[PDB]
Amino acid sequence: PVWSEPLYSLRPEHARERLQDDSVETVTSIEQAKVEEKIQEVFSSYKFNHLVPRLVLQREKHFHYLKRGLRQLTDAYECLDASRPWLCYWILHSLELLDEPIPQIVATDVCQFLELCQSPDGGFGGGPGQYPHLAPTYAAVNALCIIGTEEAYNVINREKLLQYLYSLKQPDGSFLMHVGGEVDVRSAYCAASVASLTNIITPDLFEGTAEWIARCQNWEGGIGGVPGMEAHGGYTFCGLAALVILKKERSLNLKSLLQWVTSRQMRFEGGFQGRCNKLVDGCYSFWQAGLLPLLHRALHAQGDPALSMSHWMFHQQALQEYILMCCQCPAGGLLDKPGKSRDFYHTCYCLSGLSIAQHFGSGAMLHDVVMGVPENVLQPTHPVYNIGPDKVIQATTHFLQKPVPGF
Amino acid sequence: FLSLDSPTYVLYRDRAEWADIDPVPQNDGPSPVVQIIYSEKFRDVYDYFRAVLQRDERSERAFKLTRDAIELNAANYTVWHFRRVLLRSLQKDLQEEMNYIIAIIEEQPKNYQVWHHRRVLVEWLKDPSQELEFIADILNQDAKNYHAWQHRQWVIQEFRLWDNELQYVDQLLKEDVRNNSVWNQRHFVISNTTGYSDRAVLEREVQYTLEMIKLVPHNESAWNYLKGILQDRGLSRYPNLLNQLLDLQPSHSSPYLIAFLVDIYEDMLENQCDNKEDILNKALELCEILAKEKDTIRKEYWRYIGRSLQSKHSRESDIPASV
Ligand SMILES: Cn1cnc(S(=O)(=O)N(CCN(Cc2cncn2C)c2ccc(C#N)cc2)CC2CCN(C(=O)OC(C)(C)C)CC2)c1
Ligand SMILES: CC(C)=CCC/C(C)=C/CC/C(C)=C/COP(=O)(O)OP(=O)(O)O
Ligand SMILES: [Zn+2]
Repeated sequence: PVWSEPLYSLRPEHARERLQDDSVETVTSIEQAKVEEKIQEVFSSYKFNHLVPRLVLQREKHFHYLKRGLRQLTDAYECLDASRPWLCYWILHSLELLDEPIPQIVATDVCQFLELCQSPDGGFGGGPGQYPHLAPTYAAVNALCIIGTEEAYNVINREKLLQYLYSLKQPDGSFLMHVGGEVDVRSAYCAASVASLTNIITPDLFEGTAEWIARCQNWEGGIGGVPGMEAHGGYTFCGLAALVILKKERSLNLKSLLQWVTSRQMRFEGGFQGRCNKLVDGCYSFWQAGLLPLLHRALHAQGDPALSMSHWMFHQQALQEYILMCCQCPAGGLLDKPGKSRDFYHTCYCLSGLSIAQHFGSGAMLHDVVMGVPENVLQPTHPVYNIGPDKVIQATTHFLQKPVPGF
Repeated sequence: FLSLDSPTYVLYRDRAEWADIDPVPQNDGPSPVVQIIYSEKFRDVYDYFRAVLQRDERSERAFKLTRDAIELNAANYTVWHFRRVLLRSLQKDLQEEMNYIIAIIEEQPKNYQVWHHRRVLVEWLKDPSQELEFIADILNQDAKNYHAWQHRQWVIQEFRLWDNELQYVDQLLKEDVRNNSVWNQRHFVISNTTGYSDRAVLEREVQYTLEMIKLVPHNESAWNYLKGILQDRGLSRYPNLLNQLLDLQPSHSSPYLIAFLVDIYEDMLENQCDNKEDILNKALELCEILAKEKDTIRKEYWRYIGRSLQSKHSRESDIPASV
């Protein structure tokens, strides 16, 4: 109909989704109200300017931003001097989602740089000559797999890598992030991710790990950093994704988990919050929403017959609307929320989340939903590794050619 | 000695007492990627850090240098590791180092490395006497800081300091009853002291929750806590619950109260209740109201619940295909 608004966030009913603070004010409600007011202006701007809305993903602007960053960054990034493989990964994955090919001389230069980051005793560090650490180790491996050449694959020293993993393993099932460092759920995921991709998983590498992760699920349904802690989108993604890799999803109560994540989508904003009663943030478009494809695959393997055959169990339309209208910087790059500044982390994860929301798939069934102009459509991403599904398949196959170190 | 922001600060390459050391430039290769254009101050500090690291120089002067390297980038875990080597190897006073870390955390409280350093210090000294008060100060500026609550849980557990925490939780729930971190600490304390099997305790906890829900019907934390503490034994095990919630429909309704109703019916149909069918249709109705009207953001979820309940609790669900 002509009177019908095709954008979900702009419909007049939508106004009913504003915060009800019951006339009791606290720090939590004051802060939530500020964001909602700021988002309402973004939604209303078309009406006040008397223009018809058009949701366009600014491919060109984002490409320039990335293409440059991949080579050189301003001193604003001094606080990331110990996280450079992360920058390689964030940027290469963004380009991959945007379907921008990687000049082969770039590929070679990335390989060589990551070699300098690799420790003599296994794993990668945050930069040349820095000690190894599981987080940059996870990023390094992912970046080389995105590149996906023989050169890239050959960078990784598999014997050492497994030695490294063993030196971090704890008797209770957990891993340290690094020697003399902290334990939390992220480290199990990092370890399971690089070990499965490179085919180095021994019979006892992950003894007790699934059980330790399961102890992190709490009374809320979600997963915390360590046993006892508040449930959070980042740790929950890591916990479930690690279990999927190990084939132990069933150790969790999948039902209370599913109820928890779906509650993390904000009724007004359309995006996701990281934990109950906090603020929406573009990066959770991946950590939170990325859980629904994982749950879908898990419940389906248990024979669940009630599952949809065309949609994930979250509002795909509304998430796309939040990202496209509120999370893009005009000059290129993406962001946390309006009023915040752009950066490569949010560029990576906002786009990753957009892809999730555009692409549904369950074996044989396949269904897309692309809001705004059709050129918005992105390349799809693997929900466990957050690299291209093809790049995953290509890598696993290649490393299955080698024997697990120690035979 | 010479603070990194002092107006009279001087680069290391211009300091006499460092004249013997050759700085060591970063090795980024012949054609760099993600190369950062460091400022002068930064590149100068790190060129000298690489020199002392490389030579494993364990001196007073290297110790002071790590302070500047950390302040330029507190996320540099390699520098933190070297600093801990020098603490032990030079035999540095660890209370003085606690004074140091408490200041760094005050200014950069959302960094992983600074909290881990504090923990190691407490471990070394075996002294938790400053901790609860320090953490309370941080929480007084951001009552939801994840690292802060984690450190608080670790301290209490390792040193068994349980006796005043519930009182602290009650204080923060007063300030902001919407604070999910605090509801989590509440469950953490009770779980590890009395437990929730004590009928008197569970009773107390539910009255209090229902009381807070009445004061602030749309606060989701309270709703999640009530569900959390009843769902393990099973919602249908508590038959007065249902009627008491319906009695809030009139003047205390929300999509949260509706959703809970669905959860109660769901459990009832699993523990084989009376009026099997009357209960089912009540639930399918609510699932529909939520998907179409009261909570449409979750339409895909509520339609899934509706299908699930039908798939396994309808009168035809056990009836063979031939009938
Ligand atoms: C709200 N939030 C979401 N993720 C995190 S995080 O996990 O704490 N950290 C992101 C820190 N974070 C802040 C942030 C992100 N969204 C909102 N905020 C305020 C970042 C991180 C990187 C950039 C960039 N570019 C921009 C912001 C991601 C990194 C930080 C540390 N890290 C890491 O490997 O670095 C070290 C090993 C050096 C610690 C891996 C995970 C916080
Ligand atoms: C593999 C890997 C390294 C994954 C990253 C996992 C991840 C995103 C963890 C989040 C950790 C954290 C302290 C969040 C809270 O920050 P905040 O309080 O500033 O954010 P919030 O208010 O949205 O909770
Ligand atoms: Zn974010």
